[PDB]
Amino acid sequence: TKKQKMEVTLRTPYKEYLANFDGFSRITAKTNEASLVIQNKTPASLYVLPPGPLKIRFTSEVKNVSGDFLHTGGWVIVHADNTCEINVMDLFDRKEVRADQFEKGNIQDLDTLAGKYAAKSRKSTVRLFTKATT
Amino acid sequence: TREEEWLDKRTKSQEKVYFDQEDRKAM
Amino acid sequence: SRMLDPITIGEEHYTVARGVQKLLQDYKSLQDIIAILGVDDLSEEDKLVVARARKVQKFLSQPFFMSEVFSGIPGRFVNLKQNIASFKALLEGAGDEYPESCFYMKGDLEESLAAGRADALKS
Amino acid sequence: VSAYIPTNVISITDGQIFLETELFYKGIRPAINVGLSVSRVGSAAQIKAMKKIAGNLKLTLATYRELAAFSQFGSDLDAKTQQQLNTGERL
Amino acid sequence: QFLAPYSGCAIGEFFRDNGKHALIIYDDLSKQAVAYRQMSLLLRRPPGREAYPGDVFYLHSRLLERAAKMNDSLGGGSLTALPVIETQAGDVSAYIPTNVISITDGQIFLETELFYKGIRPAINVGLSVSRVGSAAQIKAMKKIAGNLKLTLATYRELAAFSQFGSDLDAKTQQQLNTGERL
Amino acid sequence: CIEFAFKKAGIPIVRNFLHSTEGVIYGLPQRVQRNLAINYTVKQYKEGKAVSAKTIKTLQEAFPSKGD
Amino acid sequence: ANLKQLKIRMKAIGSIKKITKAMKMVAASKMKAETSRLENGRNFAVGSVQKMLENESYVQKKKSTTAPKSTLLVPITSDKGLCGSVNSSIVREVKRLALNNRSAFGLLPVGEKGSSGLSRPFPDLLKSSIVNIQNVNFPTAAAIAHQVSTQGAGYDQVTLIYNHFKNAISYVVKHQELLPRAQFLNLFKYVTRHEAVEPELEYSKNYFFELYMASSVYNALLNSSASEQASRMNAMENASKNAGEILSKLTLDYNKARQAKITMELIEIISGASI
Repeated sequence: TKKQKMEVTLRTPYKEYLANFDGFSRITAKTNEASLVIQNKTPASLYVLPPGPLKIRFTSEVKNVSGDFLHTGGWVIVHADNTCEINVMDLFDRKEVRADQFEKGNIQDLDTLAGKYAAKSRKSTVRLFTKATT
Repeated sequence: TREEEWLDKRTKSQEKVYFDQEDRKAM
Repeated sequence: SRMLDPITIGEEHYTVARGVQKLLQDYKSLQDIIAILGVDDLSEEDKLVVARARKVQKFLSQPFFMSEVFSGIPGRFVNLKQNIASFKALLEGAGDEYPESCFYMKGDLEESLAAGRADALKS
Repeated sequence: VSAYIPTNVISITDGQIFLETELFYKGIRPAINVGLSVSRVGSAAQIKAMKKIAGNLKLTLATYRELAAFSQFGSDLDAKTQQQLNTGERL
Repeated sequence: QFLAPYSGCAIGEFFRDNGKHALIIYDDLSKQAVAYRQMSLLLRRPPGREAYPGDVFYLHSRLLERAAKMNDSLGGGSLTALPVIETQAGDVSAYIPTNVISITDGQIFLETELFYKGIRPAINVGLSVSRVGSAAQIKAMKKIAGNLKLTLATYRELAAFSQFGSDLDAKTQQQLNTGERL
Repeated sequence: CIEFAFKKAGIPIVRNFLHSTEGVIYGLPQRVQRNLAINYTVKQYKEGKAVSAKTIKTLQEAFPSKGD
Repeated sequence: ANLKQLKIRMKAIGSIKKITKAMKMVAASKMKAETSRLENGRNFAVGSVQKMLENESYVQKKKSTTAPKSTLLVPITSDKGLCGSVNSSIVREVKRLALNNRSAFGLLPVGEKGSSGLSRPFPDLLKSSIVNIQNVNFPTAAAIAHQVSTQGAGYDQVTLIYNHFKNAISYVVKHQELLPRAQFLNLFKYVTRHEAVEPELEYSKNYFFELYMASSVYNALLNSSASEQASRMNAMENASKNAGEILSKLTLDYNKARQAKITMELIEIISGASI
């Protein structure tokens, strides 16, 4: 029927960061086409986020989380009962980016129709991550 | 009722199988 | 028994005899590990030997007419033809599906099936 | 066999044939324990056609007795072990 | 072979009576009982357990009991005894071992397995015990000796899991490593 | 692109995230590195027919693709 | 009664109880990690696709509601032996559900014991299996979901059999039911309540299918892996218990035989001394 003001769930196969949270005020992420913003009363919709940045505002500071993360890829679903769930392969903070450590042996690729898109994504993240640090 | 023989055979059996494959790699 | 030989008795009786002896003998060689740990971790082919050995072991028991006061159940007289046929069907895997309890204190293999079949009907 | 009389006779005779009750009821008749049986004369008595085949026969049976335990272990079997296990079963 | 232990023991009493300290070591003490058993059986005396005479226990008692610590009045001398015994299958349940153990204060049990592993001297601290204990040790050893005994005691209990070092959780594999140093 | 990678090539989304991180696996902390690991075995099940070890996980090893 | 033989067999039981007692410690140590990993990865995106699909009203109106005639079974078992009775239970349940009707299940096993135990009863039915899993993680579970997806096109339904780790000492077999890709795509394309424009529906349908499959697979592995260490620890406890009882019983018989030995030898010495 209907749900409370809102609830967000950020989960990772190896750790759960927010089983259910309401203090947050807004969420912004980057999809394939463009950047979106999910907040209260956001209609129901599905999204698939590439390995980009995920920033979330907190009304009250939450411990062990900075609110600015870079995910490796995940699925997003906003249910009909005013509820959004974020599930990513893995999550980490920008402060642990450890930039300048890229291209350490995995530069080689195979010249195929699939390898072309494979490298395309890998290159996109490198260009993205460099900007994500800023 | 002989469990010592059971352990003894299990020892030689698994060791032989394990080292039998190692012999292939060594050759 | 010196009378146990293929030439004196029918060859069939000799085969059924060795089948039970080999079954229980193989099962006896595993009772040690079965005591330390259950038969769940035991191999499948070995579990079948253990499972079928229990059925034969329970079927060996039978009530005696003179011992009717001790146990309280009527004795049983098993003919030779029924004896060989009873164990022959059991070794083949006839009554393996039924519980080992239906073979306890039974005269003939067909009698145990009637009890085992009834135990499956009630449940 | 650790008794007094059997121990003495074993030390007096050349070879001894060990009979096992387990092997007997498992269908192995003659129930002969080749692992312990031994003869001083050895191949010196066998004929030429026998010594050649008798030598390899002992080695093959020796391996089979070892893999007997692994059969219980199961869960896998190498190609060669399957052959040696089967081959020994034929003997 | 039966008189040698008493003969040497008499030589030690000389130092004991004169206030001096002496040490007497009876090598192959078990053979003494065999020698006395030989004389007993050849004399057709009533044989007891393991063909030993009834007074086989008394044989060793009167011998070892002469090694003692005389008071300052007699001179303060002392006589330390160190009889040796050879166990066939490491079973102290035999006739002679039980006698010498019941008479002596403590026994230093040596294992053959430890010798093969390279623990030289192959002293089994588990069975080895001293009745005097810290009373004999010097003031410097008493302290460190107490803690040392406890560490080895806990290590032997955990030694059953030595092969499983990395599999077990922390705070236990470290204790195993420490015991290996001791 | 994530969409055409699956349209013009049989690249699943998971494989795309893997190839994406492939270039930055060393940049990410070791915590994430241990997570990005696929190593198992697949057998065609007769007594001893086949034994295949799946360890690459990026090429046509674990997530096959039409392009490969 | 030949004390030398009894003392040898007592030594064997002592080593078994020792190693059996040690494996129990490791069983508890590993169970701790699995429980820590399970609690952190559990309920990860589980039922999400199921919830929203249920929230999709227009989908339910047009949902093709039929009974799958042919399904695919993927049982989950441990590869290492001596882990407990959990493997026997899984292979037992699938055997019952399979022996009843044949040729209606693909039976792609998972785990050495699961596949090995079902090789002889069901030949020509199971063709491939997965074993020797180095570690449990979502990237790996996705690869497993892919293999099942390839083999699931032929069957109208897919289900996984595995142990549910409800308690450290209670593991109950639980089975999930998952529809194949073909049925999922046709059902998913009707999604209209939840907009999908950032990725187009043709792509979102296939991507969310993986999430729907991997989530169930990844969740099952954790439950089974945790039940393995839990069932293993209990097995070693029961095994070590039985090992100790038998070892103590033989000790009594060893002492009894020791007394008889002294009595036998002592009578011989007296018999010779009598004359």
